[PDB]
Amino acid sequence: RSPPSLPSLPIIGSLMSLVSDSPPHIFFQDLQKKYGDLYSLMMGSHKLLIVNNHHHAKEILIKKGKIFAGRPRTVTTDLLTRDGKDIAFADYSSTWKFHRKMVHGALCMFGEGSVSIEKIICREASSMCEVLTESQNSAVDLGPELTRAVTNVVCALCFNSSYKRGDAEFESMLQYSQGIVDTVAKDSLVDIFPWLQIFPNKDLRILRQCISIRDKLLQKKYEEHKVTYSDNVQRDLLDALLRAKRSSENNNSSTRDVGLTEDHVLMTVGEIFGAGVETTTTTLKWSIAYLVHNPQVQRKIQEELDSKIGKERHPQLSDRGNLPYLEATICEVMRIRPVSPLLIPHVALQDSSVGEYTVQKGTRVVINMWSLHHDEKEWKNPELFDPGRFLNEEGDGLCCPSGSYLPFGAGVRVCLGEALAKMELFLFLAWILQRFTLEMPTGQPLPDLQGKFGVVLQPKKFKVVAKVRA
Amino acid sequence: RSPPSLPSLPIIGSLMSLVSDSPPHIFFQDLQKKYGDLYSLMMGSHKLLIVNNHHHAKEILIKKGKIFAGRPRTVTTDLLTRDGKDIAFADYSSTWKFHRKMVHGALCMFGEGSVSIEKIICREASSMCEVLTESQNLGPELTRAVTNVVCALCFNSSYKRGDAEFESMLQYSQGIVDTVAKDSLVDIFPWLQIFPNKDLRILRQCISIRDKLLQKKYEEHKVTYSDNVQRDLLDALLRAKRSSENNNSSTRDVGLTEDHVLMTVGEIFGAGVETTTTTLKWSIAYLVHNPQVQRKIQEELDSKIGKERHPQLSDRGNLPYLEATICEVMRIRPVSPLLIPHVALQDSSVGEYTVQKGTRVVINMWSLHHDEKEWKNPELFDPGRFLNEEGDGLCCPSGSYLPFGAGVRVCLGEALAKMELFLFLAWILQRFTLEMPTGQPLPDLQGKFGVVLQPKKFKVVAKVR
Ligand code: HEM
Ligand code: HEM
Ligand SMILES: C[C@]12CC[C@H](O)CC1=CC[C@@H]1[C@@H]2CC[C@]2(C)C(c3cccnc3)=CC[C@@H]12
Ligand SMILES: C[C@]12CC[C@H](O)CC1=CC[C@@H]1[C@@H]2CC[C@]2(C)C(c3cccnc3)=CC[C@@H]12
Ligand SMILES: [Cl-]
Repeated sequence: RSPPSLPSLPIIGSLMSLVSDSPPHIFFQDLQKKYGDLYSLMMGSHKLLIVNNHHHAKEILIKKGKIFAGRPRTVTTDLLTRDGKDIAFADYSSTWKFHRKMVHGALCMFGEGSVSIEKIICREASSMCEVLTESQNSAVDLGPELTRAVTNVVCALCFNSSYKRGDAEFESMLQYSQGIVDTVAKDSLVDIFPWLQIFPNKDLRILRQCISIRDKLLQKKYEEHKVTYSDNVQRDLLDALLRAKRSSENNNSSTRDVGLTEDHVLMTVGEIFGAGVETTTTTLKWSIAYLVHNPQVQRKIQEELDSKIGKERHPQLSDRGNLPYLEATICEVMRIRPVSPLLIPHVALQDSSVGEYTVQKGTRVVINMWSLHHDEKEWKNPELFDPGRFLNEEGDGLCCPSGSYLPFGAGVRVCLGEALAKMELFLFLAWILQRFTLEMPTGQPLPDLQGKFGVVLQPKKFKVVAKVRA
Repeated sequence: RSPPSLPSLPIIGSLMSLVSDSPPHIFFQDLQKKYGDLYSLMMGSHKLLIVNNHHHAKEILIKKGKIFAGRPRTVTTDLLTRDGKDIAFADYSSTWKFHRKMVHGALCMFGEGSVSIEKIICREASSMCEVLTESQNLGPELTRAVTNVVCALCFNSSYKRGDAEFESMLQYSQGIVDTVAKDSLVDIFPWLQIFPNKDLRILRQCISIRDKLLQKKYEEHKVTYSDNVQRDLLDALLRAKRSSENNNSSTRDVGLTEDHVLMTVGEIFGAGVETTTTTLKWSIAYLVHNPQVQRKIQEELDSKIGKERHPQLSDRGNLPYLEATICEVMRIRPVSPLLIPHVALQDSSVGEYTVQKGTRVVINMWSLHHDEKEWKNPELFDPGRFLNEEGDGLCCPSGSYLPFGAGVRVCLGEALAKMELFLFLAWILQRFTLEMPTGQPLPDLQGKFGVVLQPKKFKVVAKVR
């Protein structure tokens, strides 16, 4: 009782069956017309299970979470993460669980005396909004001005620093990062046939180059932090990891079987950094896009902000319960352009089963989040940006419209930075829309909504201007 | 400009206008009939503003949260909290912000390496379900299960079944709950603490028991402390206290006195016991009154967890019916029907009416959660209020729903309460059905008003399934 499979050849597998012009997620969606909502294929030696139904997905992620909690190893992700010593791409282990806890706790604990990431997010939203007022005349494209704000929130979190406006070594970070996003967990020949390392591989060479840069900047932050370290303060996530590593070397019963080598410390912090930039910036950019496209959504948000916050005061995180239309718009942005249309593979750790079907140990289960959030059977008009999907009868609050909505995934490997991302999206969006309304420059056209595919689904460059008032 | 007001005399105020056999929350809800959804009174010298409308409540707690973030000083709470060095009754200050964050962090970080508050909740759930598999022959068993969660979180210990220290703490706690933040007369008129007042004698006594037990735990922790471990919330506060003494320049405004550390840990302990136990006891009551709800939870458990493994926290999104049931329990019997006063730190306004600096704004959580304008058949227990159309997931039925409060003074242990309620109810109902001894009637739902509306004891006996 195995699920339908694509045709397989012996070494190759099903690769001859999966050449298309569509991006991998819509391709795997359209394949449901032939193979149903749940089906397998073979990428070289490795068996893939593609999951398009949310009942199956919640069975993978929740019911049988630890079971499908394995991560696959891959040459690109092995390099990115020093052979899986991060959190995503790290195999289900007490090491993975511990590092998740440390990131969680460092976020709860950031800012020593009353100060928190709320302060940092508000500082950076403020600094940005004051550059947008000061350049309403001279257009100035937000996006990079927004990317710096987001990067600074997570930069504060991880290394207790920030990038100056117009900083040289920031744009170098953006550049190497985009290089990594280009070349990592896109299924390429070396990721399918690892022995192709014996030949020259172009994208492996540029990936390795971007990693070298990152590794330089990480080691620089690492050794600085070590010299200036004190037990009286936990400045940032890196201090909390250094404290933990110290305890590991003092032999406490706690952290004895938990990986806290130098590698682990660096990859964890590096990971949170890269995540915090590429995920939140991407999501905000989609927000910006769908707001330019749907100015009646801009206005209804602004009218809400006028009612519950506006004038005399800027939006605070205590306002979180009280701005349901803004909340719903963010839900809808996450739903319509999922940040990862194909989730990282959930590898089967033992033999198990998914809804009537058998699932062989070691199989790579790929949840098709696109198909979950765009299924016409659970979402009406799936290409329509309607924040009302997530509102209650009156607009007093939110309703889950569908069981299929898994914006931060679920279960055991649920997004580590969910709470953070919610703070950033809420605060940045509310701060901007409080004072500004977003428009397209002169009589230019509305942005293209088809996404540059990868590990993250990112939009094509907008160039969008902010004109007061709101 | 000023809101309606009950008649007040000098000195006593509106007392004696407000004599009643009604519980205070209900009494104030019915006064709406004459004064409307928002009205003031005078309790002795101090001005109360009763808020019954969710729009007004949200303006108090959210839109103007920092303005109305003051707490009143009261001779009972003062004794309970060493003159406001805890969190709940601490005045709005950087100290308050800092102790909240500390508690959040210690909760996030609990018990490094192979230990999480999930595993502790699950452990105590297992202990309780082993004892309930002495089937056909509860209450105090669930109380101790709950106590062990917050006991590990705060002190890294536990009460075994039978400990004298455990019953010892339950009785001093009850004495404290029967006396604090009730309008004693000595609270209304603080000067008559120069007389024999027997409610202060019950307090002080219950408090010296408590402080003996805190200082033992504190001195034991001090003598076993290490900088490499962090065992619990108390270690966290000791670490902060040390760094503060070493002139960490950020934790300077904040107070990390011996008193601050003791009042914070003691509060989290008290809170974790009384609030979670009360809410779980109400759950049990309503489940006994509604066994078809029990059955619908049980069939959800079977078809989304199964029978070979026990409930895990990772099932958070996957049991809508049970979570909607918990919402309705929190709705129909608020843990604090009347809430601690939100004192105005400066002159302000609440929906057109003016509000005087110093006035003590009391949110009537009962009237928010039983307003016929916003809830249909408010005394009807129905978890389907919180379900969506297809029952696939949750859905907000009213903006009047504020079970953990909102804004700046929002509940500190909300995350902890949700873990506790979710796991214990799931663990229990996966293996049992709650019936009563067949020669009994369905339990009293009226309950005892104090700082935490607690139901009256009822001797339940859960059958296996
Ligand atoms: C802004 C919107 C975001 C969305 C919609 C989102 C969504 C998700 C999703 C769907 C997953 C996959 C879970 C799985 O494979 O089962 C995930 C994983 C992850 N997210 Fe996010 N995320 C976001 C932001 C962030 C941020 C800001 C961080 C910052 C650190 C972060 C850290 C992670 C990590 C570490 C994982 C891997 C967890 C693990 O393997 O245990 N995410 N996220
Ligand atoms: C089980 C159900 C619980 C409910 C329904 C509940 C509800 C509430 C409410 C309504 C408030 C007042 C919020 C406000 O004034 O805006 C509050 C405050 C508080 N709760 Fe809870 N609570 C629960 C459990 C807990 C637990 C387990 C703790 C454990 C530490 C806790 C600790 C607190 C504290 C410290 C405050 C005071 C916050 C402050 O003054 O800043 N609660 N809770
Ligand atoms: C490659 C990149 C982004 C480019 C950075 O230079 C390196 C990096 C580190 C961790 C990656 C991240 C992209 C998003 C990833 C893949 C992911 C993620 C994806 C979606 C939501 N939340 C988290 C967790 C790890 C994250
Ligand atoms: C008096 C008592 C309960 C009796 C204990 O012996 C001492 C104690 C400590 C703090 C109090 C708590 C009852 C509930 C209180 C009043 C409160 C609370 C109330 C409702 C929801 N969440 C928290 C936080 C402080 C809590
Ligand atoms: Cl949200």
